[PDB]
Amino acid sequence: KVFGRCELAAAMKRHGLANYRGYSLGNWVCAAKFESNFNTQATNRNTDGSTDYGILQINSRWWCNDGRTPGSRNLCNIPCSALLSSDITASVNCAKKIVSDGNGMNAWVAWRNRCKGTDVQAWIRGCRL
Amino acid sequence: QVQLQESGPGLVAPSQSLSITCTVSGFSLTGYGVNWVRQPPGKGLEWLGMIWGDGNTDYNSALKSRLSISKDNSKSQVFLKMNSLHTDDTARYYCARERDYRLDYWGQGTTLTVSS
Amino acid sequence: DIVLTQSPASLSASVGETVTITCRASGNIHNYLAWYQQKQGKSPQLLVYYTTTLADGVPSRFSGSGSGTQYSLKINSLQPEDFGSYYCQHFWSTPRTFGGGTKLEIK
Repeated sequence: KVFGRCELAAAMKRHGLANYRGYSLGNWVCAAKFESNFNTQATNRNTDGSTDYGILQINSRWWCNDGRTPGSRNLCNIPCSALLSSDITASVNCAKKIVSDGNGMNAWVAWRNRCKGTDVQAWIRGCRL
Repeated sequence: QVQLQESGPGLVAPSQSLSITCTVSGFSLTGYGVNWVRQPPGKGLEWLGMIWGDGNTDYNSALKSRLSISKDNSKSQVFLKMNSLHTDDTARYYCARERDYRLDYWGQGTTLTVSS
Repeated sequence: DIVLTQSPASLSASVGETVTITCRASGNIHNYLAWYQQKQGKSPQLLVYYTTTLADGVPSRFSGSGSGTQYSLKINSLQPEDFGSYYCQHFWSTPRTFGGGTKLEIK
């Protein structure tokens, strides 16, 4: 599935992401844009051997298990395949475990480099929330 | 430790322009915005404008034609320039860091008086 | 532009009393409202953000509420260090504006 911006914003809100640990809603929409381009089935094999899965690109060496990555920790305790659904529940639940404090969105390099310091609220203005 | 400090000319003639510098430390200007706010003696706060981490700018509607904000990321400095001074411009000027829609750290301010 | 109407202009109260300040906007600001406290001769300090979140180190006696166009700040059993001025500020798009301020004074 490929989400439109307002459609994803509404779903993320219903799933409790607005102000989660002090982070405004637009941060999460901006991150999804640069990580998977709103595509719920996106994947990316990193040179280091791990692969990133889904709308929020969850990693296979630390967070989910793909049974093919050396040193897998699987901290979210979930198979990487289970994160490719059209329903964002699983991906949101793992994202909440990753961000344990007010500085946790640093977990996504694309957010740190391309979202932090910009008007992230611009991604949600005009969306009927 | 996040710190912000303003530097200005104190007294300026209505024939010249206003230029104030905000020197910061403890964080990178590329990841946070910086807002400018003023307060006339004995009065309330007035929003002047801002520069986002990415360099984009936004200004107070009534004052936009005579204000200009810029910055130097490598030197950790933000600049405010204002022209066409009036005695109504007499006030304490502050720079403040913005973090995800709240002004979390403020400078001590610098006073400015418009001469005749 | 969206303007903020803050009331009342001043309050006279005693330690131990509870007080409330209101801030109403001319247009919907979608919960993007913050509150600041300013002591005599000092710079403003952040108290609350996104309507209800208390800033670090801020005492639990302070509480914020609101939605759409109407908001409020409440201080339960006020203490000596709470006297001073208070200001609301919105962050819905640009330009941003501040309310006119409220002066909390000893009765």
